[PDB]
Amino acid sequence: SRDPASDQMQHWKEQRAAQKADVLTTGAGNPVGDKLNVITVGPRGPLLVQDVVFTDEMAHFDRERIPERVVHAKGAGAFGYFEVTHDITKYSKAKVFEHIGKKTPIAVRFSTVAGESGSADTVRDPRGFAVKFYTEDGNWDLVGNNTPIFFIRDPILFPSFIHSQKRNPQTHLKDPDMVWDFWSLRPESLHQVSFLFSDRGIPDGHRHMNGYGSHTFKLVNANGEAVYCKFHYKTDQGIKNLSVEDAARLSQEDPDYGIRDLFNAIATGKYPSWTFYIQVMTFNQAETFPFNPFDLTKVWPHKDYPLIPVGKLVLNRNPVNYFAEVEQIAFDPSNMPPGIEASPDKMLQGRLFAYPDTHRHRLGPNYLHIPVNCPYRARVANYQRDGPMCMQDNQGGAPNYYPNSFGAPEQQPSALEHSIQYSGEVRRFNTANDDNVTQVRAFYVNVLNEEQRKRLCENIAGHLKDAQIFIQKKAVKNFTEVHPDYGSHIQALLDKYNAEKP
Amino acid sequence: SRDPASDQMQHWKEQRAAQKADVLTTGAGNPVGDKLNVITVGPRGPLLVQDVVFTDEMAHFDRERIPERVVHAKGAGAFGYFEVTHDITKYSKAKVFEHIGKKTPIAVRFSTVAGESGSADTVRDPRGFAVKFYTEDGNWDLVGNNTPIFFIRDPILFPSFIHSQKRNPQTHLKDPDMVWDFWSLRPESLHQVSFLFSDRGIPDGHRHMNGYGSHTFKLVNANGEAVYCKFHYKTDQGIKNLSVEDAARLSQEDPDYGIRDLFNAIATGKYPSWTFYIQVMTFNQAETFPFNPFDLTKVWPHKDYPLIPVGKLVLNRNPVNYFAEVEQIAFDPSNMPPGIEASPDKMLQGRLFAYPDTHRHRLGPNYLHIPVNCPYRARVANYQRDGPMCMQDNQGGAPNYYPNSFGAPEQQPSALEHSIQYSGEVRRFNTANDDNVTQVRAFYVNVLNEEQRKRLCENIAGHLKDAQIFIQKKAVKNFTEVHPDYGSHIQALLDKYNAEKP
Amino acid sequence: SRDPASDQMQHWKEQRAAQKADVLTTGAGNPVGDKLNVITVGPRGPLLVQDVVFTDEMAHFDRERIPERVVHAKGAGAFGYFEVTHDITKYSKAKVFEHIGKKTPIAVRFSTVAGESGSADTVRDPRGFAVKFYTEDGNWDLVGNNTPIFFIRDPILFPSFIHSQKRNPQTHLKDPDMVWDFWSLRPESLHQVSFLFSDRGIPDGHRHMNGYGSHTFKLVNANGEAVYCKFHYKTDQGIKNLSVEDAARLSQEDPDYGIRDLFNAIATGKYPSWTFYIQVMTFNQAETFPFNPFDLTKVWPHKDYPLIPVGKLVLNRNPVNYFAEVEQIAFDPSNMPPGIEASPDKMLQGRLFAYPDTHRHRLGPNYLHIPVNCPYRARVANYQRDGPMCMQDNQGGAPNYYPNSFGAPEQQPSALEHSIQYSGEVRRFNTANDDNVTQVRAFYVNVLNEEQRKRLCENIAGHLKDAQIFIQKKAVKNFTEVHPDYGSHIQALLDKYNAEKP
Amino acid sequence: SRDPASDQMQHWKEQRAAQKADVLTTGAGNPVGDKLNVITVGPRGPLLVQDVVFTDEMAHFDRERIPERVVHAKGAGAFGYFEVTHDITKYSKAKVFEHIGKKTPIAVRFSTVAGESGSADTVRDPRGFAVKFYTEDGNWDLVGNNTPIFFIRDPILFPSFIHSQKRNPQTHLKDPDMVWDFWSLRPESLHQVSFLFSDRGIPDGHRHMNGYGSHTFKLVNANGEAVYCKFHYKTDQGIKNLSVEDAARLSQEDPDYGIRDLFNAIATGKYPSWTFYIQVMTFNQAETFPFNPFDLTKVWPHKDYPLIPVGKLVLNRNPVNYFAEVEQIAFDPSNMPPGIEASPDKMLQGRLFAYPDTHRHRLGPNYLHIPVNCPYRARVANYQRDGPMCMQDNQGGAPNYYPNSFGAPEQQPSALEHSIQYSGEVRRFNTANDDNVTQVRAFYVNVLNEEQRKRLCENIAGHLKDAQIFIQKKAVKNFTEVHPDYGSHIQALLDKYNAEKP
Repeated sequence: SRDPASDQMQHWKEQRAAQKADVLTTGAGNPVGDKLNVITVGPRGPLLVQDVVFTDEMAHFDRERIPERVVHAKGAGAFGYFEVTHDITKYSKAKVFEHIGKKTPIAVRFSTVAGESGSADTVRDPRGFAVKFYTEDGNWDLVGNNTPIFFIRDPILFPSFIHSQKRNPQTHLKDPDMVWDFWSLRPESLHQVSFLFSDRGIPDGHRHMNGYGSHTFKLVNANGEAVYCKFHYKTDQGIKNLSVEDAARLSQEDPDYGIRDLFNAIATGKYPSWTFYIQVMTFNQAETFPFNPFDLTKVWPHKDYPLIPVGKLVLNRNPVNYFAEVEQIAFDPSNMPPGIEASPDKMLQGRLFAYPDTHRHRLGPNYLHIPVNCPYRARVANYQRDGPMCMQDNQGGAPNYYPNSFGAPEQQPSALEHSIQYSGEVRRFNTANDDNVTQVRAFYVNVLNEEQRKRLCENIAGHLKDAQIFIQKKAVKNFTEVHPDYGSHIQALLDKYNAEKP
Repeated sequence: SRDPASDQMQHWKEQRAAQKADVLTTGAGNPVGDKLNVITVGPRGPLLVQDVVFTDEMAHFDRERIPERVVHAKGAGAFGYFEVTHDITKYSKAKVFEHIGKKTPIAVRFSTVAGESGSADTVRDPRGFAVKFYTEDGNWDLVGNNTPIFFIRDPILFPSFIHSQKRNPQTHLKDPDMVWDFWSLRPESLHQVSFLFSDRGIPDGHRHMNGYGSHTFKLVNANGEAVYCKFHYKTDQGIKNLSVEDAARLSQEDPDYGIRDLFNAIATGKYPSWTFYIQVMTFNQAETFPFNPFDLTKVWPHKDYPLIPVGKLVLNRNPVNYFAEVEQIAFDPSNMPPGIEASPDKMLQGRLFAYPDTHRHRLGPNYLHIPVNCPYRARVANYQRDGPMCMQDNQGGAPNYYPNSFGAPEQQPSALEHSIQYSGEVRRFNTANDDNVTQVRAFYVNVLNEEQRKRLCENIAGHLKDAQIFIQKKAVKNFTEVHPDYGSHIQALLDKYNAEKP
Repeated sequence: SRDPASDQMQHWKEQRAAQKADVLTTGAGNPVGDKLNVITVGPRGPLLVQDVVFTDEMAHFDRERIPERVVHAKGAGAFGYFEVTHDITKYSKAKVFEHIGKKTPIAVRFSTVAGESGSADTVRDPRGFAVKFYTEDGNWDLVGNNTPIFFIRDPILFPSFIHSQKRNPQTHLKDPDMVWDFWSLRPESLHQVSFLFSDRGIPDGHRHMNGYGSHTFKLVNANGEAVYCKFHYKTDQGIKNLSVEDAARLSQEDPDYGIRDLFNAIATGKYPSWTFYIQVMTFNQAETFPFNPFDLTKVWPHKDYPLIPVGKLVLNRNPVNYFAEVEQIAFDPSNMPPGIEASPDKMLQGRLFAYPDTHRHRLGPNYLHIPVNCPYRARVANYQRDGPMCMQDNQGGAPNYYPNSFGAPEQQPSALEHSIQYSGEVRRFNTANDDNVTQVRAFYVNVLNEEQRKRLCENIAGHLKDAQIFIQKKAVKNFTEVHPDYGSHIQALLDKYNAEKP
Repeated sequence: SRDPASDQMQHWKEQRAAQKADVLTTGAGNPVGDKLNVITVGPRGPLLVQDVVFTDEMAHFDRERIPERVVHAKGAGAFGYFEVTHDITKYSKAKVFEHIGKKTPIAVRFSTVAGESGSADTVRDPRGFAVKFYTEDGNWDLVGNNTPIFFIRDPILFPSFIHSQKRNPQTHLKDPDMVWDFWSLRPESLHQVSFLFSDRGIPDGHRHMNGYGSHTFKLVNANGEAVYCKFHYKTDQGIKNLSVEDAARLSQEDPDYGIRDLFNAIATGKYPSWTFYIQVMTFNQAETFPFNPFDLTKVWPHKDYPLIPVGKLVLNRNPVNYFAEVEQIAFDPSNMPPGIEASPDKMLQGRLFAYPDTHRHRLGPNYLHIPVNCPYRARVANYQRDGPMCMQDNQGGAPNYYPNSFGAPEQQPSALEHSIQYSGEVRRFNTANDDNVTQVRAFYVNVLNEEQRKRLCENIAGHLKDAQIFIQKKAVKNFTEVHPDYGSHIQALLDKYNAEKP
């Protein structure tokens, strides 16, 4: 007996036990006499069209692949539940938080950002930590990262950021000039670049990392009072990171390290958990916060905004079929039940549009009817009809226009969004020259020790050495603005690497 | 109270009765506070992206349409059953025929051929009469027409035939030159053109027409003995046709005449039935038949090949949702359970390829999992996985390769196809100059009376008058070869029409 | 010789003249020996897979259909130019208006709203009048109707409105209960319902109708000063309408009446033109306008806001291939060059999202590279890459992220949008009970004469008679609020129809 | 200055030189004022829908990914030419071979088989070596491998073979049980497994490997005389292989090793070439060949069937855009000009269907109009019309049905396929127990030396050690049947590995 992952097929055979093999059918349920040989004109003759077993099978094989996610393509999934352990109903009327001990089923997908489907798990990247909560008020998708911040604060830069992180459009090679040209020109990236090149840039699998919603959200209570919050889901297995050397070894030996680690943990009963916290900021505190509290390059310091515990995430179930439950799962940040709403974080606003839009391409118009995406603890009743691969009854003969005089579904005024007044012109406001260094300096000085600062600078220099000198210069200038020792330590390592380079 | 079709919504409201209206949700099951107004910056300001209710709804609306069927776009559907009334188990081991009184659920779609989705029902065209039998050996699709024959005997001509019958590629107008240039150049069309322009060219709705499989199929019994057969499903409501004048009136007044007629019949308990017959021809009779018995332009005369009764088709249920059950239904002639097989009819061979192929485009790779297409009285177990809009479990963790040592599904040797030897070179054989007139003459002389011959010639002349003279000449030449009176009567009417034409 | 439309193929043959027929090829340019017969095992044997001519052809045929437009499916197209005849550069810096006599190529598609692809042209409906201007500042799509107003003033009602106008979801029949339940519940529809049921509800083909942008747009001049405008394009062939009786006759005799009329006009040199006007309203006039000037159910009266002439639209070219140039053409109201911008008309704001969204489904992600949609008088240079059916070079090896240090395309600050301040909370504002009758009364009393009022009431009663009495009552109540004689005349006709009804 | 691949962007900037940056446009060619910031309601307000720059860009980004190839996903491409150096016009009338020194442009894609898009180049796998020849008789796709043979001889096993080589359907991990269960049950795989686990299982990039057509094809000369042939394209750079240790290192250090190697070779003028040979076998030799000459698990020994030189393949051009020219390129083995035809190799027959079928899914119906796939040295003229993303003119107003009387394209009887008679029943013939060992033994004994046999057995044992013992036993049994020393050496290494395993 090996690890449970290695024994998947042996275990499947054992569960079947005395059961006779199912009859092998075509897609249309017609039994197949022989699937090992095609119909030919005698033993050395050509293949006949009336071999429909062959064509049925081959035509399906020809269509197996769907587009990979534009980002976060390489992932691992698992199922479990969220349990409420504390009352936050003062902040949010959301049914998911309704009472202590209320259990909600969840689905999680962990991912890297830039790698395609066949890429290695144990690489330096932000990790995605997406959680789908199947509530009675519909699905809530908290599409988090393993970092509280991001590289950019305006969503129109997102495609450019991802392009710079992916392959050269001509050579199809990863390109340090592209990576560092973009970051050196957009110094709002320094905070997340500091996190990325620190030890938590390569977690030891998915169980040993935190998740964050990253954005400011808005909680609304039963009295219609709103606060702003951040969501934090801190690992109960403890933070653990791979060394650059072990990460490199594993990238070759076990490209699927994270998938295997998580599958084996859950298969052997070692159910990974995370403690779910919020930070709360009142609308008055948002007016007086030293930065933009809706700026995705900024945290809320823990002294001013302590973590309020809410509940626990537990993953206790592996997917039965990876394609059905992990490849096809879709998280939309716009899937927010009543009591949880978007802040005006510009990055969150962009994500409200982009995810349903990419889901309709990647999966199809009716992707919310794929079982893993279905809000199966809610009744879907609306005026939406048809579209390709329409499953179930398409809401039967129910009236398909609103308003109507025939008793079809009705708006629920309690589900109405929280209203705010906003001051200013409708236009494009520059946020490039918001504060790019203050919190990065707090991280470098107050959070990292001396050993950690040395590895941070070694990890950066090792990547940045491959960029052109003009890019190295602009990158080091930005690091120097954080702290002279940050910049100078990087420049010192670059001088060594650029000298070795013929 | 009006006809049941007109009262669809009133009846839906009545069934709901005391029930409170369902809560109006987004696709992800999140309740909607207000679906009558969008979120704006004050009462005369611009629309906000965070109006995801608006975007969810509008994005679905934007994707409602799927491609129409390349042919037979305009249709009416209904459900019911096939009941065996006689034993043909001597001819076929097919479970659908297994014992007297065995009931199998069916789905039927009636259609015209050339009209697009918004076109009129009461036009001159062949009608499609497609029957899906949900058997325990998987689905059997008998994709029949309201005529025993077709216009062509080689499938490589099918796209050309349909192009000639549809719109001019530049003007987007129906084009008599295209229609009659093609038919006049391909005189194998005379038999089906004679049927088309006779009284049965415009049935009085779907209940008053026969269906035919048209092709020769092969029945195989439990001893592995094969015969050839034709399938005939003769209306129990009796043949009834619209006059050209009534057909024209209805095309304007009731474009959906056939849909309405069928829906109202079933809603008022007038359940239309058809008697299901076979004709049988032994392999020896196939050697000695005066024509090619696999030629789709030929019938088997009833004196030599009498109708053997088998069962009854009954339609007793309307679709609950037209899009879900009629627009999305897919019939594949290649869906044949054991005991029923393709003959070497070249046209049937082409159809073995074309239908699954168009279904994967029109509906999607996984179109067999759409509920109306699902073989729900059979267990589908095979090595096919994934593809877009993968529903159910994608066969869970079952081994996905064959052969395997882990107890996944197994071929069933009893389901093996019937073997035949064929004589000749593998090449393209010309069938253009097979007999194009003998059976057409039998129809003109022995089956039509004098009144019927007059209307046949008036219906043809009225269409053919719009073609160029050179096409009229070639068309009349072919009609003359059937019978001098056929040709001369048409030429006489054309002389009258061409004289009136300035 | 017949009409030019009827002679399309004869004319094509004549242009070819002495030229030998092209060699018939597969899709991959391989010459075809025989396309009239398939490869079989001898003359009565089965079809071979190695017949790739057959499969290449059939597989293409299987994929011919794309989804029809969700609305405005049935259309006619033509090409020509817009010519400036007056200076409006005081109002707009748009290059399309730059100097007198400046010619810009245009594409136009005329359509009905509710009919599917095979439906009749000569039916009561609004007509679409979409104009694409191929300018040097990219395409400008003015996606107009043959009416200055619409049935609704909030875009979240659009899918419901279109559902109510299309087929019952169960029966697939047009449903007067659905049509009149929706209109009777949404009396903002009265203005466009009055226009719809008047004589201009059935134009005599496309050449004899006006087009309107319908929405308020914003013009911005070279000094950055903004006004609001309406666009009007008045027929130079004069308004002409079909009688209900002639419209009904033509629906049967010539379903493609509008396509044929337009094709024949342009083929015979009778080039239809429209005079292009604007109405202008200053930002101060917008503050003091008695209604919401951004309300799509309201006109700007001509006395207060006279038509300022701008130029002339001329259609002088037929499409060479209908599918390539009319079926595949896509108009996005969001395609606005500098000098032309969206007003805060809520309906226009909805249309900014919906059209690119439906285009990516109906045509594909890269639909702007389809030749008729390509901005071929502008250089497209940006950071967009890849997507299915990527044509041209995908911008070669150009840097694919912004900002960059490598000289790839740069933002043009002169192309920056006009900034405005808006007052109020971000929320859903009810507009149902805005004024629904004032301008409708002006139309009934001041614009229609006595004969026209009689036909208006006869046309409404003839449709509304089929709705349930409770709907008839609510409909008549709303008509009565416009004018007692409007309501009473309709009720009188209904009493007659409801008495005849058993 | 670095390697040319690293300098892609610097070189692009240099070519631009004094040229001003292009203006940044939307997809519709409208200039963009600012692409660095979105439109918001004041500086901390929500995002507006009328930010169409944002939506245009984001919507395109959302749709960038197309499905990866179902197999051979990870690839490198290049362009060049084929030059004829010898006369084989006695064997083939194909224009590509017409006269000595005739140059034909080519496109090549090199690939591994099982890896997804982000996987490492330097792994043990067969390599794809696909060549597209743009001839005047249309495209010829020679879709070859770096091995003359394959693992299976019946195409209905292909999906199972690829499934066994890819990820476990539940765990999404590579599974040695799946790999070796399949191979141990299908011992026809021994020949290609022996090649795979030998030194040529990991070439040193694409320039240092041979290509083979693998299948028997049929050459037909101007007199209509047919022979059978194999195509061989032997590297002029010489065979060179990575050691397992270097391959493992490079998999981590340079996942894109093969892409980089090839791009840098061509960028520095080191244009890789291959010598193109045929082996010829007459129809009489095919009758008397000791094996099935159409069996893809068998070679034609060089002594009996010497290599006849034909020409040279040269790659002298890199792709300008990888997505446009390498990701979107499609090779169909069915794209064969006159003079080259399919043999009855069952595997080739399956490939005649599968490639156009997967291309219509992966790329779209009109994938042959993507510039890299276009037969641009041939005139495409046929009766195929429409389909999504129809580019060019869709053949204008040409008649769209065949036959016609209007001078549209005509079949070319010289392009007719070669006719053969075949003996036997139309049925499924078992080929599992064809000879599985004779040629494998010739390889083990006569072609490998002692050092090579040792590495062969070490490479197999290192993979097979991870399979269950029952699979190891069945695998070793099959190796023993090749040669007792083959089996025993593997069993010896397994005993060592299975002892180390706790």
